[PDB]
Amino acid sequence: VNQKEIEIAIEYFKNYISVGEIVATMDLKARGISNPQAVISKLIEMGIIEKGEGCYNLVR
Repeated sequence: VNQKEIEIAIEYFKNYISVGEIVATMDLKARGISNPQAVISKLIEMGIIEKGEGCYNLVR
């Protein structure tokens, strides 16, 4: 996973806070991330976000 893409995704979730999975995928693709699922999964590992039921939430 590319580090610039990680930073792009972190800034996205910092702004949106709680995002449905399909929206997040489309929005990250628009921001130039060809494989958002890999970047999302990395952010979950890092503890930046966590998954609900089809939603991603920024950890406070």
